[PDB]
Amino acid sequence: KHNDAVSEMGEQIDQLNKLKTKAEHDRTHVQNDLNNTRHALDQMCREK
Amino acid sequence: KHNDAVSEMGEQIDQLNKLKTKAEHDRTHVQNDLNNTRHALDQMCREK
Repeated sequence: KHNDAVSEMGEQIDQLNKLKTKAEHDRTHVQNDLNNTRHALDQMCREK
Repeated sequence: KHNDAVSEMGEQIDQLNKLKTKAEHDRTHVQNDLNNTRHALDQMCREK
């Protein structure tokens, strides 16, 4: 019953680790374009 | 010794979960700067 409890919590925490990194990627994905579009902004304002 | 293992990974269940609630809370907060910035480029792009 220990080795069940390690595993059923273990089958919980491993897919939860997928839910973090999936949410972690969507954080860095939206920040990267903000890192791009701000760099797109000040380059365009340099031209004006 | 079986029971404290539950508490330590349950703390890992918690701290990974509050990290997700932290990270998803950026995903709107970072997005507020995006609609701030993407509005600003479209103002300047017509102005150029």
